[PDB]
Amino acid sequence: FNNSRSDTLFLGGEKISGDDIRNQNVLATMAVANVVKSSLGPVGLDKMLVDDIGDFTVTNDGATILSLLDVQHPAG
Amino acid sequence: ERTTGRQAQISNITAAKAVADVIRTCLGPKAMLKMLLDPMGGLVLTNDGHAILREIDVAHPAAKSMLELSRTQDEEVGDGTTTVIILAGEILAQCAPYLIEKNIHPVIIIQALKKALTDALEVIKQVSKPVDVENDAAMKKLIQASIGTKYVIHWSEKMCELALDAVKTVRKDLGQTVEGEPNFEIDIKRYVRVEKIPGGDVLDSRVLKGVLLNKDVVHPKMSRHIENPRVVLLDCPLEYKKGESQTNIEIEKEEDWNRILQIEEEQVQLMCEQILAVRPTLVITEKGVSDLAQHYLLKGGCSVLRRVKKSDNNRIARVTGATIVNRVEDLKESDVGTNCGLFKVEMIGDEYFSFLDNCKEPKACTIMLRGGSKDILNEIDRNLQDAMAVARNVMLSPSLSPGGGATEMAVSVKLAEKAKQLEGIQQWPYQAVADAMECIPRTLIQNAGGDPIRLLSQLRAKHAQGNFTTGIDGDKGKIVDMVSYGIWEPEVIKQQSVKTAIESACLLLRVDDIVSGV
Amino acid sequence: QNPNAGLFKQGYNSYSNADGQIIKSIAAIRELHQMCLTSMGPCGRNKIIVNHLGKIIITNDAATMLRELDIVHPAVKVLVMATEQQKIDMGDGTNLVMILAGELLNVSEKLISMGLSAVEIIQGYNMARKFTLKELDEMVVGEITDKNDKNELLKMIKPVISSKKYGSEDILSELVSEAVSHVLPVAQQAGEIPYFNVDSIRVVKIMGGSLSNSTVIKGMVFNREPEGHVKSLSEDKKHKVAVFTCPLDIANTETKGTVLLHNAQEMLDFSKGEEKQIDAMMKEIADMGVECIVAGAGVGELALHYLNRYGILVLKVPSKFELRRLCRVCGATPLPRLGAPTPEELGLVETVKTMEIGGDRVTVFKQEQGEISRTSTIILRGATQNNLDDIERAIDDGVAAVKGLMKPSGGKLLPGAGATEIELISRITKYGERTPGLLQLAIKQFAVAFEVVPRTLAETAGLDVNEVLPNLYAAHNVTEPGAVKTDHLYKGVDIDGESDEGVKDIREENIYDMLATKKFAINVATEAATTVLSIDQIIMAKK
Repeated sequence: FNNSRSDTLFLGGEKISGDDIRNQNVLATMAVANVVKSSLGPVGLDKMLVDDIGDFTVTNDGATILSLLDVQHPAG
Repeated sequence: ERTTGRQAQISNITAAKAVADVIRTCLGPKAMLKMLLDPMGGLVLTNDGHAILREIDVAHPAAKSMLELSRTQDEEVGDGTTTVIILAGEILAQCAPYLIEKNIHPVIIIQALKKALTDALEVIKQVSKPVDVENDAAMKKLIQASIGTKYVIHWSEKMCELALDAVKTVRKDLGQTVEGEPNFEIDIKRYVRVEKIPGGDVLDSRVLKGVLLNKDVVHPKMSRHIENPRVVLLDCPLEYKKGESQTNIEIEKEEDWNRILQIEEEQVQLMCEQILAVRPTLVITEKGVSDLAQHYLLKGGCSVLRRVKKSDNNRIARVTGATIVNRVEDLKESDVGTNCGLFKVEMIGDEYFSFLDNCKEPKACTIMLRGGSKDILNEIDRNLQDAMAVARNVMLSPSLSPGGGATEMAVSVKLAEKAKQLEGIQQWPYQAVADAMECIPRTLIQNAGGDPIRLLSQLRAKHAQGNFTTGIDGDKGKIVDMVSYGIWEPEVIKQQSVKTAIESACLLLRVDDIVSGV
Repeated sequence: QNPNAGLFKQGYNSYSNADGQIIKSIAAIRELHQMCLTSMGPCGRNKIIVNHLGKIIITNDAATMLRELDIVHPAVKVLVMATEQQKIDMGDGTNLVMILAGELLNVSEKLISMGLSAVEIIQGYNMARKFTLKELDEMVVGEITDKNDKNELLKMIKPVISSKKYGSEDILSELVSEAVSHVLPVAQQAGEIPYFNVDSIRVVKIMGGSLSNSTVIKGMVFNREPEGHVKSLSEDKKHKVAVFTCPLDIANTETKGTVLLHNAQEMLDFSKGEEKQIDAMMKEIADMGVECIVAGAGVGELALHYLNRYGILVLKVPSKFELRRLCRVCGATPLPRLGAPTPEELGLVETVKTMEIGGDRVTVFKQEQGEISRTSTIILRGATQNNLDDIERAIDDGVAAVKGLMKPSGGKLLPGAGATEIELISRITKYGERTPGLLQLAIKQFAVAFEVVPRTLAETAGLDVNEVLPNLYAAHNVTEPGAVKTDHLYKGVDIDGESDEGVKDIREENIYDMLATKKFAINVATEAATTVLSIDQIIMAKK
């Protein structure tokens, strides 16, 4: 389950088009949005955000979680 | 990378359970030893609860929160570090089947933990017994709990005198409905700060009322004690000043030296003349003091003490009343040496001291520790901190609670009795709190070797009929009353243990997601 | 390289009990336990069972599942035999034994993980069982007077149709209660002769119509047509019937007696021989008052001709299984010979006619208010043949449930729909903390194991377990200023398909469980749970 191996159009990088990237745009924005879906509202709950050094912090603020959220895909 | 859904709830339970499981056998005087193999090839066989987990590095963030919880818990109470970690870890362990297998929402459990915390603190106050904090014989038998099984057991009577005389100076006992009650606030950290002096005997350890300074007097021959001292505190050092211009002093010709030196001797004399105008017997400068300023104040009949910290001058101002002044020309007439008994240059162990001590208590004392070596001083130090920590818990509330699993089991019985009228979905996570209360007397039995099922069943049935004061003996392991063998811990140990456990339980249940990366 | 130790028998896989083999045995039941959790209740689920012969079967009843499943593991095999214990002695409550005995072992894992000995676990349930059976005798609320009235039979049959066929509960109740009252006599103070056999109610079905057009006959219905030219009997009372095992033909010998043909001259004598002998035998049968002859064997051509002149209905029943139950209505006996219809072997029938059922003509056998019949027939009609067959299985289980209403204490009743299990939770935990010793651990967990019944009905109904269950626990917990406890014994588990703030009462719909069903289910569930806890290890050999 992936999208690769164009096998044509010689280029210095990969190319994904069609319904392939349309599914990747949905899967990327879904995992990013699922982060703050449990923190929405006053009844929402917080979470721990771990850095690369191994430290972490916990906050229920959605603006802080999204600022510390690492999104790999450009769609997210 | 990312852990979401119920998987993070599993990792939060596994992390807190693994940290607790290590020290579950570290509770009690009979606690079993732990072998920790270091990555460098060494090993640590000590059973100390805090010394083990400190050398253990953990990965999961909830495991690090349990380590930081014990660090904050150690600042409140000096002992019972393993008691809080077991209780905080077992509550999440008992709520684990309800959170997953029973599919109970975490907010429902967290809301039930807030009601279980209030009910638990009320039961502790019911089973607790009053104690007289003004009785000297009663306070010594209390502090003795943090004394025995240590090298200070022989001097214990003097160890209590160092702890009691220290808390009595800092304590402020007041109450009313007007300005409020301080609840007997005592700060051991800042005001009670110990000073370790090498040499002498442990019996020679005294509680000094005042401040102590190790810096000596700038002159070898000086007055050893002052009848009526006049203290002068100031910031700006005493030295030849510099102009506001680019002026530089370079002297080549031999007859031009006395021209600048006469100006240097004159300007320093004017700075010392401003001090001597009030005829002080003592001079204390925050910064350094030039040799010329030392001579002018030498013939002026006053002692000079160079280089005193600003934080020291604030404590010097309380034992004296000297007003802090910045510029030497700004010295106020409000600067006085009143309420200062003597100034002592006394040397103990080839080390010059300074004693500003007076006959009154300015809310802060100074502990003078003596011994046979530095290793003995470090032993008395940490043992006095544990002696003052138990003394602090007794002075911050006049109540004692039975130990050895008596209070832990008594609460579990009262929580189960109240749970009968608590009907509704919050009853299920509530009963898990009482089951976690039984874990503390369970580890004491497992460390003892007796049958855990038979004893806990007879121990819980003992509270349901007999008095709540019947606990478990540490040395034996058989059900006994705490009246015969007391083991009376202060309630503050039980207070903070239950409060921080529910807060830690609500902390881990409040995090349903784990995300890594910046 | 790695040697082996602990298995001295032969090449095998050795499983030591120190690995929690008793827990793995319960885990194997948990796979089957979850199967029964979707069965019990009117909101339960149906399972598709593909037979080894390539037949599709869809049914709610779990006893059919366990019959089609081939079991090896003992802890599950004992539950299959325990299911047969509930299936043979009663026609209802099979899901109660499988779910309860499975939960008793589930809550035992908390005691096993605690370190409590298996023998001490068994001793706890045995003491709690005697505490339960003492309460089950006091949980009895009402009892039937055995008046056998239709309305009184509806109170028993209504909860039985539930958990099997839903939505037809009120429709099938009027059809079953009418057939029971026909074969169920009204008598008292006689316990010597058993009554209401399972064979007393026959169920037939035909395509077309619906359950509203279904009817109940007071006697047995035959599919075969009236071969003779006489379609039906007269309106005269007490028609005599004759059942003959020997076929209808010229008189023969009981041993062999095969007719052989040689020359055409004998065939002319064989024809005239069958003419005079049959006319002589059938005339004497009509002279004795017998207007109907039931032939278990074939009927000759000349036999039909003479019986039609005498006005005797010819009825053939080649099936011997139908003739066995046929003797329970009129009382006739089959005759191996022919020509001697002894009046002691002759029966009595009020009405024999031919009715059109579903478009096909059938000859019935019935009566009106005389010579009481021990066999009845339920004629079912429906559009879907598959669903109509499942209704037959639900009615047959309802007939065996009425069998529990006989002498062995079947009149007493307990509140159903999860009402009884909740009260037993508070009563047993009251005995748990009261009884000193280590038994309090297993006794209290024994009451917690009853929480599966209300939770199962709530999970199958789609209701929130976090709402109905805690409201149901507070429903039975009240403070009454007096000795007699009141307010509500009637709070059950709710069957709603259209919601309902709170829960309802048992008194509204009169849905209850029988004492003979509940008391027998507890004994079987405990002995099944005791057997599993008694096995700490297994031993097998090479086949």
